[PDB]
Amino acid sequence: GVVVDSGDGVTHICPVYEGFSLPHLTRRLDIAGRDITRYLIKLLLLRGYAFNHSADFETVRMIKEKLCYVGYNIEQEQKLALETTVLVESYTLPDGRIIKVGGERFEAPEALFQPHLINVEGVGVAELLFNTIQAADIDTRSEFYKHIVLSGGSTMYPGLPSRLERELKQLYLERVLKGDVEKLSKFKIRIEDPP
Amino acid sequence: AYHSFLVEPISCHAWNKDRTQIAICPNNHEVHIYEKSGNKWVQVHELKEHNGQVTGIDWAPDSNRIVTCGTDRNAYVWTLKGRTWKPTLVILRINRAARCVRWAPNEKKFAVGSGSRVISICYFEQENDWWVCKHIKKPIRSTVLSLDWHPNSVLLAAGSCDFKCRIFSAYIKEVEERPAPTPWGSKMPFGELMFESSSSCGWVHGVCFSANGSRVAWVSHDSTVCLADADKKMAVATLASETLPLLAVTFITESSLVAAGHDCFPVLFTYDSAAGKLSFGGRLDVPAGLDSLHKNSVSQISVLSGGKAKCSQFCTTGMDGGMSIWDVRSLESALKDLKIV
Amino acid sequence: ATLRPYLSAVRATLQAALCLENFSSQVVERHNKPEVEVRSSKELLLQPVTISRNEKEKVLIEGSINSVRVSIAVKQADEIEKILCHKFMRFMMMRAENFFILRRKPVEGYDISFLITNFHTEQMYKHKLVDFVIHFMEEIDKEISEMKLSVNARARIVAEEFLKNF
Amino acid sequence: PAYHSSLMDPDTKLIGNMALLPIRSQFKGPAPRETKDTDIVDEAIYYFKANVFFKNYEIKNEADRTLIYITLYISECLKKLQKCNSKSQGEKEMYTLGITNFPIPGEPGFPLNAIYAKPANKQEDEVMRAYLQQLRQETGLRLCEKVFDPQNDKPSKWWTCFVKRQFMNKSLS
Amino acid sequence: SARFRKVDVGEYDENKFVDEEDAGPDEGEVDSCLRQGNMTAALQAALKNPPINTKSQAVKDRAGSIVLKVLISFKANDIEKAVQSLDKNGVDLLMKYIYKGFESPSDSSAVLLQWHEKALAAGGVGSIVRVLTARKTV
Amino acid sequence: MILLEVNNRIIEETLALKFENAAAGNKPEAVEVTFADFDGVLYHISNPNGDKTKVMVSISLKFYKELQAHGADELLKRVYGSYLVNPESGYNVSLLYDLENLPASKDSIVHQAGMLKRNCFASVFEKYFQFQEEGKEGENRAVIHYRDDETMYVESKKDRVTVVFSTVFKDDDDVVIGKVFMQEFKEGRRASHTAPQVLFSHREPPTDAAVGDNIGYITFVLFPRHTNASARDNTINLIHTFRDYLHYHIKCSKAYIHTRMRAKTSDFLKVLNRARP
Amino acid sequence: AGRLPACVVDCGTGYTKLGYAGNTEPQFIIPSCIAIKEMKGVDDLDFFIGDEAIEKPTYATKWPIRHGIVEDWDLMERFMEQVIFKYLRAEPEDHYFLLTEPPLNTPENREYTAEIMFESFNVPGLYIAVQAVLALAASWTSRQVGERTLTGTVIDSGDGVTHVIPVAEGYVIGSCIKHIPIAGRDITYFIQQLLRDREVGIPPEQSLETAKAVKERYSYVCPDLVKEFNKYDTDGSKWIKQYTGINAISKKEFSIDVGYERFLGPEIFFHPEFANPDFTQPISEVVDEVIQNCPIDVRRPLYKNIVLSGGSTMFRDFGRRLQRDLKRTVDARLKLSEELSKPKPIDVQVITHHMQRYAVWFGGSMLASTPEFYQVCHTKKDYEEIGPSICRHNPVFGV
Ligand SMILES: COc1ccc(N2C(=O)CS[C@H]2c2cccc(Br)c2)c(OC)c1
Repeated sequence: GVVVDSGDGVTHICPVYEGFSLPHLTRRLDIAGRDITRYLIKLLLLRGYAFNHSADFETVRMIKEKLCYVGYNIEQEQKLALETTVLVESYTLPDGRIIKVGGERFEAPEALFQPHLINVEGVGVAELLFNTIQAADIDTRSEFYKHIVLSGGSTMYPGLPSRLERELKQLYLERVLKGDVEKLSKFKIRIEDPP
Repeated sequence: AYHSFLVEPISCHAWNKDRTQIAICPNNHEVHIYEKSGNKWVQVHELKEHNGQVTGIDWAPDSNRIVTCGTDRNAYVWTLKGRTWKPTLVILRINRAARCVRWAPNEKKFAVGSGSRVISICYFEQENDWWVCKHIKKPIRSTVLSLDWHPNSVLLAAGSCDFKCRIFSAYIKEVEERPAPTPWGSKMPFGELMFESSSSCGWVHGVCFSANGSRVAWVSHDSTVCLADADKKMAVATLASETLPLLAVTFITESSLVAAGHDCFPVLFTYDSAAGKLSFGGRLDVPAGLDSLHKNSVSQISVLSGGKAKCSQFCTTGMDGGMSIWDVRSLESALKDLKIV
Repeated sequence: ATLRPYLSAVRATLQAALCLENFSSQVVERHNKPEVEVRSSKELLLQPVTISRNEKEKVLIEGSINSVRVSIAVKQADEIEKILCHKFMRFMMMRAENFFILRRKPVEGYDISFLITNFHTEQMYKHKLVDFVIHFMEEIDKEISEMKLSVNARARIVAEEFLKNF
Repeated sequence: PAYHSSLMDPDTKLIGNMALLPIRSQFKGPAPRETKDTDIVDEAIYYFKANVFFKNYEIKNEADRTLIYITLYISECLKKLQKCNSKSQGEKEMYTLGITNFPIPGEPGFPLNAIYAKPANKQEDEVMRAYLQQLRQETGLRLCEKVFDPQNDKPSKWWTCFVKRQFMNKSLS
Repeated sequence: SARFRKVDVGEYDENKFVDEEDAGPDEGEVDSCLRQGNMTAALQAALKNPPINTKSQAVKDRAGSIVLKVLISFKANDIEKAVQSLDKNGVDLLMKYIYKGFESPSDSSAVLLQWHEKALAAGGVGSIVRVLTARKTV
Repeated sequence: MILLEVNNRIIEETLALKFENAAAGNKPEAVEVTFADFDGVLYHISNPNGDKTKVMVSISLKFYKELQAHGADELLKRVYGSYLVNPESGYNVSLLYDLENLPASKDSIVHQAGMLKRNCFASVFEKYFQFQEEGKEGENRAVIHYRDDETMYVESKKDRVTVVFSTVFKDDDDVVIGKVFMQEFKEGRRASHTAPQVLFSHREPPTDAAVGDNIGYITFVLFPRHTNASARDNTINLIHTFRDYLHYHIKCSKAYIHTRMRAKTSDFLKVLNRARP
Repeated sequence: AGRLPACVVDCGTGYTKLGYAGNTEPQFIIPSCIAIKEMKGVDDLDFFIGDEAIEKPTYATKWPIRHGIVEDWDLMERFMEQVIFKYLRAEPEDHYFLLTEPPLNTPENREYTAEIMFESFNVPGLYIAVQAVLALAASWTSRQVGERTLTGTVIDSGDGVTHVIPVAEGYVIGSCIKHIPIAGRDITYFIQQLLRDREVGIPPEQSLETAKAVKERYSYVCPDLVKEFNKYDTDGSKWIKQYTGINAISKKEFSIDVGYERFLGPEIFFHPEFANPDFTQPISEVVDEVIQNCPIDVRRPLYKNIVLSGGSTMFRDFGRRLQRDLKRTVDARLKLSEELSKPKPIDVQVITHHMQRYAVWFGGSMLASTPEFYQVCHTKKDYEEIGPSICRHNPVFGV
């Protein structure tokens, strides 16, 4: 299976066959922990809160860690942020001031799925996994897709697994099924979330 | 007899054998165990391990083990190691939130309805020294709200968001012996679908098995109460309520049902097996801004003493943070016209 | 005239529709969301209903396992009420974060919309929330008339104070 | 910060914890004999108008204890001297006010007991009672050839004003 | 690349929900009892055989108006009487219809607010709850 | 403040502070001030050549030409005499004040300097008032484009003089409120009959005076009792501040409604928050 | 930039400074108050602001701009009607506006401000500047800096309270702001008190005034207290000034000698314990502290650019005193890092410039004159499509 390990350092999609790993297939993504904390900062600014990059990082890490999550259907996560107040949660800063967080809860992690949002070139963890697996002997495929294990502090975002399973189910229906809907029902992807 | 443990809802509760302690989830990610000292309640335990909101608790009387299901998709079995409780992770193999749990009468296994649209059945294998589970999947097309084992630790009632009340078989041969015939049927292989209500309305908030297990009743969101008699060809009797939906139900005798819910007060229904016809027995909570004991919706009701056969004391809890305790006899003396069974 | 029968009918329905509970998502690992909003699980959504007073006034109630969405169509006979109602509704929506059962934008075809979730019915006597929405339908029409008189009351004082200095 | 004394010598005798600082004077007392122009009593009078305004004063030397004593006393003279009518008259008021025995360390009434050490026996109690009155006398008169305007019968209102202010909010009274 | 997302893979997810879908009162007997000063009969007339299953809107819309027409043709001090000559099944259906007539405001939405009031005393708040829960309405 | 002041505070307070310093005998301060006034007016106050003892106050009106063609220059000289001088490069009119040669009672030169802007308009009204007071009819009408997109049309007749503004309410909203105010004006003769009859017209003028969703034609009608010399000055002080008065009040309403909506919503936030336990 | 200039409003604790941009000083400077009658008819309009409102007979005098308790929008809105249609006589629909806001002003307020400016007044443009920053820009004028920047420690001291504020590249390191319970009001009371214990015959009412007048006419910051008292007690003629006022009652003239208080007043800034039991920390320490609770990497660029701002920074030699004090603290520190080993000397520099009294309004005047201002400024259209939300962020510009 493939260990999609991502922490405060960097993202890695390292495949593993029967024995050990196959380095020729393991890839990297330039979007880890620190990279999502910042995009949050730069996101809380456009909202009315100016935190000092080199002095509030630690305080914004916790904010992310505490209220950040992976949206599933971004088009629907937007109507919730714009059309209603259900995503808005309060958060007390160390000095006592009480701020708010909303859309920027799911937007900050969305970088993993759209690197450009933080001006970085790639295709984003999901569209990266799909490629790392098609780049393997078709007869070693079924295994991988059936076995994708998430590890690393940056993989615990609420809804992360359900997104991948949707991203992949998307990349498949198009780039491996050429858009034939009547056969997606056969695509089985098991992304486990080992505690 | 009301007592408030808090103003936030009580998620679920589960008393021990003696009824000397009560375990509750204070809308929290944990379970609080209260013991009684005199006429004062006193928290004695804090079960912390879940990483999500606890959705169900069940206490195994004789073995004295607690089982809890969270939204973190996990389930833990709590064992009292002398002074404090240690949990043990039980992998239910699901991808959504656990929604409710129940230990089987034999305490050899527990069920776990869930969002993955599948019930889970777990048992311990002293061979490898850990729990394991098999899933009852079809024909479950939605989230599973409530569960209630049959006295024989094999049949299982289930109410789900797809509008159906169903009886299954959780027959796990690896821990119990072949099941004996039941009016529900003689064919009882694992996951077998014995019964299924025929309604397309209301979600099934709660399901209950009779004392002798040949009668099952459930409450739907269409403000109806239902009872299916296994000794009448599984013929189902239905009562169209005139108030808000009930979320909980239990038998207090073989022909008596007590259900609480969004009207915040417990009521009584009586099944007349003769005509296979349910009927409204009246309100049992009789006299913020409410004239009911509980202030918010009552969401769980259990039998405290006298089993479902001849219940003497039952208890209810709701979203108002309050836990009540009723006396079936006292209520009969307060209402002349209260005709139980 | 036709006001009490209208509100009393909307009060009933607001009572029927406001029975809900916490519900994790079937669709997303560890997400909780107003099902009447996202709408990705039809079985969890109740039938939408409408209470109408005349051809212009009406309420829209859309229930769900864990949330209700109420949309009111306020009264407006002339153009001054129309802009008054409009500036007023937008005034509140802009402050929706403090008026937590209020929805930032209306629902196509309605002047204002509430979004009551289980976390609300959990933290507040739901029989009151049903009062407050009826108390709102009552107070927003009274306020729109005060404003309408306020404007005229001053439109005249302002014309006489000028026209009299010649 | 507040003004500290600089008379601390690598070998200055000590009465209790207070520095037994040399002074030039003709009153009797254990006070040594000064050879230099100014003494701790001058230094105290020079810094008074400043120090008096301070609530907090750090004791750095056994020397500051004295400076603090003299200062507190100075405000005592301005209390008295505030109501009189001549350099000749005050020259006498500062005689009595200087002979009277104000509460010393260890005694109830002498503020700052947490800073000053009580005499460790009857001898010290007599020495320290002497080396204090001696200072109340010298610092006593010296305050006159200052407070009073060259035009007698005039207590310079440029000292009269600090009568209502207490150093470190403490008072020998 | 941001093209593969334009498609909703959830549509075809085999683990989704779908109802088990698959015929209207007889005008004659309705208009017949109506035009005969027998409104309490007309009501029972319409309320018979609701198109609860007709997958068509044109059809369900037909019975809607027949009932809609029977309710509007009622006197003030006349509704209640005929509301009480209906079993819970009846009331529950009426209340279903009353919320249909609420979608065609027609100079009628004030008379319905009268019906609703009566049917509410008889059917209770539960008859409204069942209108919101029905997965097969008119 | 219901009516808008006519005197321009920065002009008066800037001069007054310079004269005051001149009288007291202090060494003169350098002064450079840019600022404006309603209807696209721009002002400048400076020391020509860097002569800190001389203070100029020039005004700029894009529509000066139109005014000039009606008596502006003439009237401006009668009023400011020797204080008037050659207009600064950028402005149409300039007043100069020697800090060494100030009158006895400065209070009236300061008062008239603040009336600068108003004085350039006084011309065109005083003109047509005369025509009427003589019977000289048929005279064409003045057409001042006081705003990029607004015009005032003055013109006399036998027994009445008519001023006609053609203003524009930006926000589609303001048009609505506006009509309320104008309705009261067209009925003002019920509280003061010896007052200017007023008329109104929506989107279309009563040439090619633009027609638009956001355009209106207020038409005052002055009578002798207002156009004569006994009145004249007062009538001009009002009539020329009108257009700005109307918008001033249409905005003051909106701000009032806000204070309402504030307290009303604070009410709602109370009932609401009392459903909590 | 069009033919008209942008309006610049700087609402402070006790004084609202306003005027048009480009000018080097505010056309008006008034008390941040408004008086009303305490509404049917047009009573909302029946009010007054600034000076014309300090003692209005049948009127109530408010002060809606306070570092202490909740803000009044009904009032703030009116106070702006006159700031616009009476003082600046500016057609709002034709000028862009530059308003200021205190540090930590919540994003919600901005939306309110903007709800007013755009919906009530219809300004076609708006930009919300942050005081502490403009004051930094205002210091570029200083001939002590020929190198711009928006990174520094702004020590603002008005009449109400003093704020030591750090700024890294145009952004207020909010989490490091420190307040000091010492400002004009305190220096006054203190001087007032020092006079009661010495002078005689000062009209109990005009008591405060004589003080406020002494403070503004003879007060200054000295290098040393013993040496100052010395000077005064020696060459008494050279220093003791004289004041004479007019008894508002017996319309008689009263005279007094202005003495010690001249230097003793501003001294409470460096020895707060002199007149405030609770506080005691010398303004120089507070500033040391604030830069220490700041990103190590940006401390030096904060020590070399301490920008004074506010009327109470004016006392002759305020900066010379602040800077010597700060340097002694900071240097003594690094001296022990050697007595425990020798670092690299820290460059402490306090900046004084001609525009300090109204630094904030100056910087906002200059910046609203540049073309770059009309760009990083939210417009009408932007508001009628994205709404209030936009005014939550205001792009820093200048550097
Ligand atoms: C205490 O009352 C006030 C409340 C808010 C503010 N402001 C803001 O919140 C945004 S900028 C400033 C302000 C300044 C002038 C007018 C208006 Br409206 C608003 C304000 O100016 C500091 C004062």
